[PDB]
Amino acid sequence: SGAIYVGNYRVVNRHLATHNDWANLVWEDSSRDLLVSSTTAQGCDTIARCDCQTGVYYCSSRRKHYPVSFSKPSLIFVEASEYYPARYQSHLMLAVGHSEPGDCGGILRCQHGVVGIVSTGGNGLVGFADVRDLLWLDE
Ligand SMILES: CCc1ccccc1CC(=O)N1CCC[C@H](C(N)=O)C1
Ligand SMILES: [Zn+2]
Repeated sequence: SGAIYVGNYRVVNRHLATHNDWANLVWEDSSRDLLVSSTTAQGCDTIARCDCQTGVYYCSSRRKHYPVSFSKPSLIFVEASEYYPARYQSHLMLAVGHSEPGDCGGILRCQHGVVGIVSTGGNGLVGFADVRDLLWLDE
């Protein structure tokens, strides 16, 4: 579990969105596993606007942060789950690092701010849904 709080927006993994997130829907994209909802209180997370390929992510299944080198956002095949059929997930970045079911929503950050959130994983890998291209989050 986990979310990004920036301005009047809450960014979560689309498959973990609540009834409240859907009732205050701003934008969602199944192909990216992202959903953004509106908030009443101001959020103070800063979004990175960069092309960093190194950062640090929070791994809830270890209660620890880990440094990672990650690939540029791309279209990656993701096996079927209870949430989605087998499909290509876009704007996904892979890294070597621990992740297990339950870790989605952990924040990935570089020196510039929030890069994305955990969205996939498996066999010593972790995948992050990029949010750096969503320029409207800051307005
Ligand atoms: C960190 C998650 C994980 C780690 C290690 C093994 C398995 C998983 C679960 C997994 O990758 N998925 C289930 C939930 C929806 C995800 C999606 N974005 O399509 C895919
Ligand atoms: Zn950066």
